[PDB]
Amino acid sequence: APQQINDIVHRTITPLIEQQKIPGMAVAVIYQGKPYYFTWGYADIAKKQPVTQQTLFELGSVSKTFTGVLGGDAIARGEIKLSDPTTKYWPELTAKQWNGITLLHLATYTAGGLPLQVPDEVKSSSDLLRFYQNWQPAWAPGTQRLYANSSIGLFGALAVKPSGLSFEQAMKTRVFQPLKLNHTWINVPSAEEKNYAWGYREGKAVHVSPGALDAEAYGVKSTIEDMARWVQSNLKPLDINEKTLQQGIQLAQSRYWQTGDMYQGLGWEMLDWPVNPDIIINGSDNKIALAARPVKPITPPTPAVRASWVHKTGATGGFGSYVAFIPEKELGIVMLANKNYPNPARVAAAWQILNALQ
Ligand SMILES: *C(=O)N1C[C@H](NOS(=O)(=O)O)CC[C@H]1C(N)=O
Repeated sequence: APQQINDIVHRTITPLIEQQKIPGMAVAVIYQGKPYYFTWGYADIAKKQPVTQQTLFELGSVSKTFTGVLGGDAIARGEIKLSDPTTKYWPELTAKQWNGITLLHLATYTAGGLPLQVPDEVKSSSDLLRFYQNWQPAWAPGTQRLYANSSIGLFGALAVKPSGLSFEQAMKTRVFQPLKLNHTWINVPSAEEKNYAWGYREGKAVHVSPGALDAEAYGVKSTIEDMARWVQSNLKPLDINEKTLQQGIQLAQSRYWQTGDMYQGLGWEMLDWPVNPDIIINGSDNKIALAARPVKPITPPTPAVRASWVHKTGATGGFGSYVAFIPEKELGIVMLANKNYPNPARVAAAWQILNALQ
């Protein structure tokens, strides 16, 4: 790595790890299109297993970027349209509040108040039907953004229905395999458990529990190498040979709604670059990021803007992840940690690194 990259990374990440008491961490900087890797600490504290470039971290809600791109690929294949009604893909969803709720609304958290989580009690498709049939919206569709695993989770499950594939099989065949993400998993194979870091919550080793729509909203595990490749693919989709996947990557960075200075993509969120760092840092705090916010539609959606800060946070009980990139600058960062530490500290560190390298 160029000394300027080593310098800024060690100057930024070393005190972050000390301040947040992070047990293990992996970072990739993508600089002029090439990846540079850094690792610290332990994937398993008690067993003294170091983090390596093959360590699997739980991505939590960063998984939604894969879901958004898979949905964009289905659009590009002609299999779905974002204007399609939800009920086109789930005709059993008959309750009257679903009239007018489209795939766009599900994908972008604008259906009208779908809740942050699918309830833990919901486990089968019959439970899931009852949940969505009994849900009562707080707002008309397309008026308020309320970040929700139950919203984009349902989008992902329905987006793959025309293909005839399960969500997991669609993701493997249409996204992971073409991009050579050979160590990215919705379900970690038995033979890969030795590479799966433990997460740490209040000092206790933990892994994410199964839940309905987990794969779609928060369930992917990946290595720092595969995540660097994922950033490269989203930075420069023109190098992707599979045309519908290239197009799906582009569509996930289209701007569908604006609230404040942020724009909602498919999974990804975007702001115009240069950003105000306080806006992205403070906006990442759960107090703002999980709050309902009024949206303005963008009709037609703005095609992906190269001079954007494109990013996504994610957490599980034991992990904290962050990805951010600037297509115009060919510049990106992935930060994976096996402790869920506050979002603003992730965003502040990422901006400090990328701003120094721009
Ligand atoms: C994703 O990691 N999740 C859903 C939601 N994401 O917001 S975050 O990206 O600002 O963390 C809350 C955290 C997490 C979850 N517990 O489901």
